[PDB]
Amino acid sequence: FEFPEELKTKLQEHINYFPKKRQAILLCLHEIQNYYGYIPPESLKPLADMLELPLNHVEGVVAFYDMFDREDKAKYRIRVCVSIVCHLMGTNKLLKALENILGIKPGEVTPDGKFKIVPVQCLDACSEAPVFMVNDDEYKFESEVQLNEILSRYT
Amino acid sequence: RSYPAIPRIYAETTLNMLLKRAKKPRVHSIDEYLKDGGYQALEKALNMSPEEIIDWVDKSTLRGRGGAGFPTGKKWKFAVQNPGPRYFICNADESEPGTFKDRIIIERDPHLLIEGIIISSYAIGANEAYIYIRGEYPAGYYILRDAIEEAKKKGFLGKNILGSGFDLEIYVARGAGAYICGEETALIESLEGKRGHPRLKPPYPVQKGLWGKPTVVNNVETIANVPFIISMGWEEYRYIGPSDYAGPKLFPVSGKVKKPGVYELPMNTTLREVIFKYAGGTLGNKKVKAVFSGALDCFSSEELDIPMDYSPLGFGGTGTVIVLTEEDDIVEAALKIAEFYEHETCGQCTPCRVGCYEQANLLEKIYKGEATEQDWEGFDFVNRNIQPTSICGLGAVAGRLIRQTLEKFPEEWEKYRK
Ligand SMILES: NC(=O)C1=CN([C@@H]2O[C@H](COP(=O)(O)OP(=O)(O)OC[C@H]3O[C@@H](n4cnc5c(N)ncnc54)[C@H](O)[C@@H]3O)[C@@H](O)[C@H]2O)C=CC1
Ligand SMILES: Cc1cc2nc3c(=O)[nH]c(=O)nc-3n(C[C@H](O)[C@H](O)[C@H](O)COP(=O)(O)O)c2cc1C
Ligand code: SF4
Ligand code: FES
Ligand code: NA
Ligand code: NA
Repeated sequence: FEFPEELKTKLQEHINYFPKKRQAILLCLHEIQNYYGYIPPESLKPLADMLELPLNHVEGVVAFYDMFDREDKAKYRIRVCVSIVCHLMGTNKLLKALENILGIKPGEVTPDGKFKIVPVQCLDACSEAPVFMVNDDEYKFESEVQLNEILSRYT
Repeated sequence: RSYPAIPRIYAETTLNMLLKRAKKPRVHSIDEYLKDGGYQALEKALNMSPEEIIDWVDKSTLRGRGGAGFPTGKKWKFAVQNPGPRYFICNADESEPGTFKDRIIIERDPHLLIEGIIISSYAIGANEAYIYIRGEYPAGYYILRDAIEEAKKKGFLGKNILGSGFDLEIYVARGAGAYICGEETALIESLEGKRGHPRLKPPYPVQKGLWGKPTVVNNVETIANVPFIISMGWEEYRYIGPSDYAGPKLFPVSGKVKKPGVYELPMNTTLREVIFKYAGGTLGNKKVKAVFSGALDCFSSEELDIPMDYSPLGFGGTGTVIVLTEEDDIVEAALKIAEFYEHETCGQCTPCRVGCYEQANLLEKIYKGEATEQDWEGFDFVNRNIQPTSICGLGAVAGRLIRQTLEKFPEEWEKYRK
């Protein structure tokens, strides 16, 4: 297994950024997940070598950090907050609207591999509850009609 | 350039300091910052000794805005009594429920934070500084990276800053989903490329931190105060609010209020005034049942007349105000808090590891009416026994808010027992 050059270049950049290569591990894993739509297990051995860390170190880090997913490829992660304020202000209405539009529940991926719903802890936009992200984009849920428009922008 | 979408959190100020620009929901770049006299505090600071800067920050009564309220000047003094090199860390992990005060500084007025970081780094003799921003703040990350390049371009960063002989680089690290990585020692472990496992303290980071060197960790909001202390002087800064708990404070307000958002207010403001005078009162004018101070404390309707300061009888914490009204189920709310701690314990300490899990698992059975008598007595016992042997504040407080609901809303809990 080899990183495509366009990805390897970004990884090298991150590794050159901090005074010590090993400080780059989380930025590298973000970059890998961004590229593949998950962390492929096979990617971890070449990454460990670039970081000059043991593989077991890198695997332990991927296991520890909840943003990294080794199981499911998804082009778009719909992160839905299930914490106190969003629960009070209508997380259930948001999940219902997501099932009505995409046909999936938390933990599941659409059959085309386009959308995965990820239940997450407080995203700290609580004044704008209930909150969700689509990859890096963050929104207040208003209604199913508004949600349908937002999701229409991800192709 | 174009940044990812950020909800437009309402921001309002009576002091026009931390939110002078950040009250407008958009990025303020270096030219707008410079137009408002930005980076003139940095120039003033570089003509003062580090020792003098520490003295002003001390005399200002500035206390840690991250939630513990530790005196900032006193933290700095502990650091500089230890030989260098020293490191300065901006904690931008902000992951407490209801706590969105730091993100509006980062996303809207990043140069206020950067100017703060440069002055603090100079004060403690740190030539290398880090911002650790949580993974779920990607927009904040790109905004800070661009802001730091603006600062470099204008000669506020790099070697020999404004002919002072002071060198500084600011590195931006990203989290990847762990609440615990906001704990200063777990944050340092993550900066070193490891799992976010808190360290036994003492030593405190100021004695042994990043690569074992003296390290100051400060919250975004704390650092954002430093330019004002230098610009105004500590004497003028201390005219803001009560002389014992001085300066502006950011109060993130959410749940059942008409105007949820961030309020810049003096710390002699009462909890009642935050909800009713500033946040516009309750949705549907319903009675306040409780206020969650993030996931830390629960205040009843009998505790609304407390100052929003770091006093013993004060609100304290992050200043986070989650408002529950008369129709919100306290046991349902308690379950959401248990679920949070269950998800976030790092597992190093046995009673934290099993207690956070069991507290959540048993309270769910209680909520769903599937709890045996044993599960009830179990829940009470584990709630009281998460803290023992804990090496960080998570285990120390994972039962705190829920115990407070048991003591302040016993009639609601008893309904669930029968
Ligand atoms: N803003 C947010 O999103 C979050 C905030 N928190 C807050 O974290 C707080 C608990 O934080 P801790 O760091 O465990 O509190 P702490 O009271 O143990 O420490 C506070 C600060 O003072 C320093 N310090 C304390 N005693 C010292 C001593 N003897 N010598 C030198 N330095 C000393 C510590 O190193 C730290 O920087 C809670 O009050 C909670 O509000 C927790 C989670 C998230
Ligand atoms: C589990 C846990 C998580 C924490 N998360 C944060 C955080 O996201 N941001 C923060 O500034 N402080 C956080 N803290 C507090 C820090 O350990 C530390 O007290 C603070 O960052 C120091 O800055 P201050 O003195 O300016 O408040 C956390 C503490 C604990 C126990
Ligand atoms: S108290 Fe809990 S979160 Fe803190 S170090 Fe121990 S196990 Fe980890
Ligand atoms: S509770 Fe959902 S963003 Fe904070
Ligand atoms: Na601009
Ligand atoms: Na002086």
